[PDB]
Amino acid sequence: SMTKTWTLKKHFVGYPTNSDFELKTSELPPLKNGEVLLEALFLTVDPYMRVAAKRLKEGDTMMGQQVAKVVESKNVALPKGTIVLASPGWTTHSISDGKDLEKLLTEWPDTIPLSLALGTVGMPGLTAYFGLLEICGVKGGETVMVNAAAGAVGSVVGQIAKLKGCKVVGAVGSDEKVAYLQKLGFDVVFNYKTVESLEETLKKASPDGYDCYFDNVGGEFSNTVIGQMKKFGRIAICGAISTYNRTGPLPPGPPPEIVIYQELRMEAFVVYRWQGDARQKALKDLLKWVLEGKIQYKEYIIEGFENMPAAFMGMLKGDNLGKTIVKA
Ligand SMILES: NC(=O)c1ccc[n+]([C@@H]2O[C@H](COP(=O)([O-])OP(=O)(O)OC[C@H]3O[C@@H](n4cnc5c(N)ncnc54)[C@H](OP(=O)(O)O)[C@@H]3O)[C@@H](O)[C@H]2O)c1
Ligand SMILES: O=C(c1ccc(OCCN2CCCCC2)cc1)c1c(-c2ccc(O)cc2)sc2cc(O)ccc12
Ligand SMILES: O=C(c1ccc(OCCN2CCCCC2)cc1)c1c(-c2ccc(O)cc2)sc2cc(O)ccc12
Ligand SMILES: [Cl-]
Repeated sequence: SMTKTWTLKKHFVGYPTNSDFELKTSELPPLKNGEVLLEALFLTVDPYMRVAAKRLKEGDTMMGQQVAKVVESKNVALPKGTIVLASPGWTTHSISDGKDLEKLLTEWPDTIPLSLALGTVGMPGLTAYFGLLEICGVKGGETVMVNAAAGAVGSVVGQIAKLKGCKVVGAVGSDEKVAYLQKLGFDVVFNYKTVESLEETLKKASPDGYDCYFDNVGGEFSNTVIGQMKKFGRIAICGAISTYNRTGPLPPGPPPEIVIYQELRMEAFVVYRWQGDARQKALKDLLKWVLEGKIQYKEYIIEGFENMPAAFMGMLKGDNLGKTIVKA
C-alpha cells in the first residue's frame, strides 16, 4: 500500500510558488487491530493553511481535511466503503485508529456532492453561520457589508443574511463574481479592483452606513469600511486574507478617532469554538437550507491530487468562485 503526500519543501515568501511544495511517494505499514486505510476522494485547500504553514518544519506534511472512503478495515465501527471526514493533511492514502474521524450527517442525501462536507455543510459554512448570526448578531433589517463575498464563507454569509431579511453589500475581485452574486440576489455587489473609489462606492451602496461587517479581508479595505460603520456597529473579524501573503509590515491600522466615536465592537473568532449540539444544529440548518434552495452552492473543482498546490495558490490569488475543492 502506497501513498502520495504533499510536503512543504520551503516556507513561503509572499505567495507560495510550486518549488515550495514537494510531492513524496511513501509506503504505509499494515493495519493493526482497530485501524483503517483511508482513500482520499475530495480534499480542501483553505486560506488558514497559508498561516498554519508558518508553524511547520521544512519536510512536514501540509495540513488539511478531506472526504475519505475506508478501503481496508480492522475496525467494526468502520466497515469498507464508509465515507468519513478526516484530517491527515495533503495525502492520498492514510491510516487511522478511528478516534479522529467524523461520519457525515445521517440525513445526508445522495443528491448533493460529498464535497459540500468541506464547504457549505462544513467548516466554511459553520464559519459563516456563527460569524454572522452570533458574532455580528444579525437580527433582521440590518445592512451587512461582506467582502470575499463570492468565496466559500462570504457567499454563505450573504445568503444567510438575505434569508434573514438583511440588505447585503458584497465586494469581490472579478466581474464574473459580481454577476454571479447579483443573480443570487445580493442587493449591491461591486468589484473592488475596478471601482474608482472604494469609499465612494461603499457610500453609494449604503448612504446610511453599515450595521454589520463580516470581514474576511482586513488591511486597507477594512480601514475604509470602518469609516462607514454606523454607531455601535459590529465587526466580525473572521479573516484578514489581504495580509496572509503580504511581504512587508502590515498596512496602517484603522483611524482611532473613528473607531472610538462610532463606538465599534470588533470580535475575532475561530469556527472550532462551536462544538457539540450548537455545531450539530448549525450543520442541520445549513443542510436544510441547501435542500430548500435558500442557499445555493457552487464549487470550484480542480482535478488531480498532483494539482493540489496549484489549487491552493489560485484560491489565495482569487481564481475560485465558491469553495475550492481538489478531486482525487
Ligand atoms: N474560523 C475562522 O475565523 C475562519 C474559518 C474559515 C475561513 N476564514 C477566513 O475567511 C476568509 C475566506 O475564506 P474562504 O475559505 O471562504 O476562502 P475563499 O473566499 O473561498 O477564497 C479566498 C478569496 O479571498 C479573496 N482575496 C484574496 N486576497 C485578497 C485580497 N488581498 N483582498 C481582497 N480579497 C482577497 C479572493 O477573492 P476575490 O476575487 O473577491 O479577491 C479569494 O477568492 C479568509 O480570510 C479565511 O481565512 C476564517
Ligand atoms: O487559529 C487558527 C486555526 C485554529 C484551528 C485550526 O484547526 C485546523 C486543524 N483541524 C481542526 C479540526 C479537525 C482536525 C484538525 C485551524 C486554524 C487560525 C490562524 C492562526 C493564527 C496563528 C497561528 O499560529 C496559527 C493559525 S489563521 C486562521 C485563518 C482562518 O481562516 C481560520 C483559522 C485560523
Ligand atoms: O488549534 C486549535 C486551538 C488553538 C488554540 C487553543 O487555545 C488557545 C490558547 N490555549 C488556551 C488554553 C490554555 C493554553 C493556550 C485551543 C485550540 C484547535 C481547536 C480550537 C477549538 C476551539 C477554539 O475556540 C479554537 C480552536 S479545535 C482543534 C482540533 C485539532 O485537531 C487541532 C487544533 C484545534
Ligand atoms: Cl477531521
